[PDB]
Amino acid sequence: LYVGSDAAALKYLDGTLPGDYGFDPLGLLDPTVSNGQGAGGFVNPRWLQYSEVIHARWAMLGAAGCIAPEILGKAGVIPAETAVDWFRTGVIPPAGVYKDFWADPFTLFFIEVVAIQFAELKRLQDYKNPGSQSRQYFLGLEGLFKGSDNPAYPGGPFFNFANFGKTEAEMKKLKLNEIKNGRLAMLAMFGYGAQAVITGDGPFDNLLAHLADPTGANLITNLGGK
Amino acid sequence: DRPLWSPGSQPPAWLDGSLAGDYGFDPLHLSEEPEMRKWMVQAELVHARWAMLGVAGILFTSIAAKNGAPFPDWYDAGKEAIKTSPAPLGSLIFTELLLFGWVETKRLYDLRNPGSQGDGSFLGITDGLKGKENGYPGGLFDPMGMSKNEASFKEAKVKEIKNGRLAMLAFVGFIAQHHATHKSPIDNLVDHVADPFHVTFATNGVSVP
Amino acid sequence: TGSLPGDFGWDPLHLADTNDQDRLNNAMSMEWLSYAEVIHGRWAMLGAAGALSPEVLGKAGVIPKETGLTWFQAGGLDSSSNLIAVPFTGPIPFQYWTDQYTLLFTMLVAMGFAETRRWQEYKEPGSVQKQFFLGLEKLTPPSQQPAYPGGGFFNFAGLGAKDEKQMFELKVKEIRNGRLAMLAFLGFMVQAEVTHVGPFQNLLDHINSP
Amino acid sequence: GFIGSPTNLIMVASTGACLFASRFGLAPSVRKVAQPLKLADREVIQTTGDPAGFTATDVLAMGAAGHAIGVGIVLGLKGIGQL
Ligand code: CLA
Ligand SMILES: CC(/C=C/C=C(C)/C=C/[C@@]12O[C@]1(C)C[C@@H](O)CC2(C)C)=C\C=C\C=C(C)\C=C\C=C(C)\C=C\[C@@]12O[C@]1(C)C[C@@H](O)CC2(C)C
Ligand SMILES: CC1=C[C@@H](O)CC(C)(C)[C@@H]1/C=C/C(C)=C/C=C/C(C)=C/C=C/C=C(C)/C=C/C=C(C)/C=C\C1=C(C)C[C@@H](O)CC1(C)C
Ligand SMILES: CC1=C(/C=C/C(C)=C/C=C/C(C)=C/C=C/C=C(C)/C=C/C=C(C)/C=C/C2=C(C)CCCC2(C)C)C(C)(C)CCC1
Ligand SMILES: CC1=C(/C=C/C(C)=C\C=C/C(C)=C/C=C/C=C(C)/C=C/C=C(C)/C=C/C2=C(C)CCCC2(C)C)C(C)(C)CCC1
Repeated sequence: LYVGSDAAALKYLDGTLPGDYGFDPLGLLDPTVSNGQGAGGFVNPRWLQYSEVIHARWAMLGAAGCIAPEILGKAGVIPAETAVDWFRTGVIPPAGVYKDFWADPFTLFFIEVVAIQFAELKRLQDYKNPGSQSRQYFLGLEGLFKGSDNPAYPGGPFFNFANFGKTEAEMKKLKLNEIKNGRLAMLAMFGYGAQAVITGDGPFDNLLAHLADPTGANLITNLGGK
Repeated sequence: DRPLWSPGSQPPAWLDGSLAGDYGFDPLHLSEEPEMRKWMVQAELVHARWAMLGVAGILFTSIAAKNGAPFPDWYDAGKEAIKTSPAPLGSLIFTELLLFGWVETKRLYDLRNPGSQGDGSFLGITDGLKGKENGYPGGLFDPMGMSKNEASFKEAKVKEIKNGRLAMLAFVGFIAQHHATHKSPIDNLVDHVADPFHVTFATNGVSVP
Repeated sequence: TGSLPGDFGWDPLHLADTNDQDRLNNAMSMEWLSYAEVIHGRWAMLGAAGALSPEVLGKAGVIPKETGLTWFQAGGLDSSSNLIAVPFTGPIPFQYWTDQYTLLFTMLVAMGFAETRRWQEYKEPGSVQKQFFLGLEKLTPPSQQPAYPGGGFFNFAGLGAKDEKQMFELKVKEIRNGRLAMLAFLGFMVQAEVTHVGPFQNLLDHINSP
Repeated sequence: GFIGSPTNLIMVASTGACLFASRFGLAPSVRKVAQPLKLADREVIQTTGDPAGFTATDVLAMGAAGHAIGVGIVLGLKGIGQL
């Protein structure tokens, strides 16, 4: 089924994308948008799909990293001092900073920005020039950076070492499920930020509040309404 | 032809059943590369062997403590050990690391190149310290040879890998029991056999809040 | 179409008839939908039977009334950790032969075994019985249709050797009563949620006061 | 805001009246054009199961109009001392 597919949007997109539910009211996948040669603008279908899948993976990792500490700290899996809210770890020092860490948060930020700058710059250079990171010697792991025709799905001996989806149907199902779970986690992280701003508590605490009292703890009661 | 991890499952192409305990339970498609296959086989063998050594030690200490010997529980036994041992902390860890580096580097370089340790480099020993198989050495490590005949050698390989798998399942059971009930494993078994219908994993353990 | 049982054409939401009709994966093929519907219906049959048995058997006095309590209280469906409807969590007033989580672990092990056998038969029929299963592999014969395996274990009475017309009539009666079980269990659980009493109590209230 | 309050009742009534007007002639919508009367237009957006010309932008526009009419009525009645 097409989930709310706007008409006159199917005129330029067929079913090749993983999700592709036909939802494009404003219109950004049109090849008439940013047509020409060279770099062009940022609104092109290749970059749109790439940023969509990267946002999906990052939001999925973020939702996992927002649920796992609070959930495991509600039980005895994670101790109470390390079971802080996701925004009270130190990502926002007004919200809260975990002082009992092995390093200063800015030192961790510098290590993180160096590592993720290496990763994302290699990713960008492979996006501009496919297979380019497999040529220049990096550490001996150049064969792991072979990539593929689609920059969203590089594969190789490391990114897909389970080599799942030998057939095309399994590839299509896996891509559709990945983009679906990523969109679900994008909406999830949206709700997590909204609840963190409004309620000032973890998402599992808000879920437990809604479970205990549906009408007494909901969006209407969150902002003072009845 | 052989029993697998699931009835009707297809064994992997890189798992032909020539290894010990080759039930085909490889759903992450690891050990597809032959060098990776040797690495995974050696890693599983070493992890299993240390698991059953530790499990035998823990079970012996626990049954001796239940019998009446002045032995503590397997948890936090290192604290009373370092309180009683003349060797201080840090020093003996470094000595056992010095002893473990040597044999493990020999094992790693025999895994990379079989027969590399049979050149007489270590005290002129050539027949000993030679790997008969990839993860299975021979010579000095086996004092008496029940591995000379091939059928009982294969049977012993299968028995070794299965008992090792059971023992590392027993080790994760050990850590789960001592994080849930905080009692000795022999005491836990005694509690289970005393009242099986009531002394379960949830009534006494922390597994359920 | 009329080959599938209950092909009345009642599909207003159009959740069926997907383009990718692969039986393996995608969780949306018509054979998979029919299989899931019939096993959900059979589980609804069992749920309705188990939610009607203890109350009316305690009312009739066949079983003692101390154990003939309502289904949600005897099933662990209580507040517990404010989860409303989670089995094997709420405290049951009557002490049983073992702990709740004991047969919850037997739940996990045994039903995982049975469901993996069913999934392996669905993926590749005729291959599950090849492996040794302590002599229990021959108890479940393979079949072309995964929804209707047949054999000695699944058909003990042998009322499946007649012609295909009577078998199809039995199949459509079974799935029609399965949809009736769907409606009955939905009403069961929503009345138990909004009244916090057994279905027999509010059934007697409705009989006395229509 | 409060469930059962007069403001809630009359603004729910206003939103429902706007939706009913958009569904059947009356208020101009996506499929309704021209200044004096309302004439049929192109479907523009697929309605996704809704009969006639009732798409997502239709319900968005008329929900916005209903909320605006409701808040205007509420504040006008509060200004004159009524409900
Ligand atoms: C860490 C120990 C370890 C290692 C190195 C191996 C390695 C190997 N085993 Mg083995 N296996 C293990 C544990 C391990 N296994 C356990 C615990 C079981 C019982 C469930 C089995 C059962 C088993 C069978 C039945 C078969 C193998 C086979 C294989 C080979 C296939 C490659 C493979 O499994 O992926 C490599 C494996 C890993 C990299 C291990 C990943 C461990 C992750 C990181 C731990 C994550 C948490 C985990 C879930 C534990 C949490 C607690 C849990 C107990 C509940 C390879 C030689 C097959 C073979 O060809 O035999 C030689 C075969 O037929 N194994
Ligand atoms: C659980 C475990 C490994 C589990 C691995 C799993 C499930 C892997 C599964 C899979 O890969 C497969 C198979 C196939 C893939 O398709 C799927 C996945 C999922 C990828 C190892 C334990 C391994 C356990 C080991 C090695 C235990 C060693 C114990 C020692 C050394 C004891 C020493 C002691 O010090 C103590 C601790 C305390 C003192 O009181 C006593 C003494 C004796 C001093
Ligand atoms: C009304 C009301 C009222 C209110 O008050 C409340 C409520 C709750 C709502 C209610 C409702 C209810 C309902 C709905 C119910 C239903 C039921 C069912 C359906 C059942 C089935 C049921 C069913 C049934 C019996 C069936 C049966 C069948 C059979 C046996 C067959 C076959 C077989 C088998 C398989 C087994 C083997 O060994 C044998 C044989 C023979 C081979
Ligand atoms: C999930 C999770 C997480 C996360 C994680 C992450 C996010 C990670 C990342 C990571 C990363 C991101 C990493 C990276 C790394 C990198 C590196 C390590 C690099 C290196 C490099 C080099 C070494 C180079 C060199 C060279 C060459 C090659 C030549 C010459 C020159 C030069 C020097 C440049 C955490 C833990 C938090 C928690 C838990 C869970
Ligand atoms: C019949 C039907 C149905 C139903 C539906 C419904 C019930 C709907 C609703 C809807 C709605 C109910 C919507 C709404 C919307 C709303 C809106 C969109 C509004 C507003 C917004 C805003 C943003 C606002 C603003 C403002 C302010 C703040 C100030 C000034 C004034 C105003 C008010 C403008 C169903 C599907 C079941 C089935 C089929 C058919």
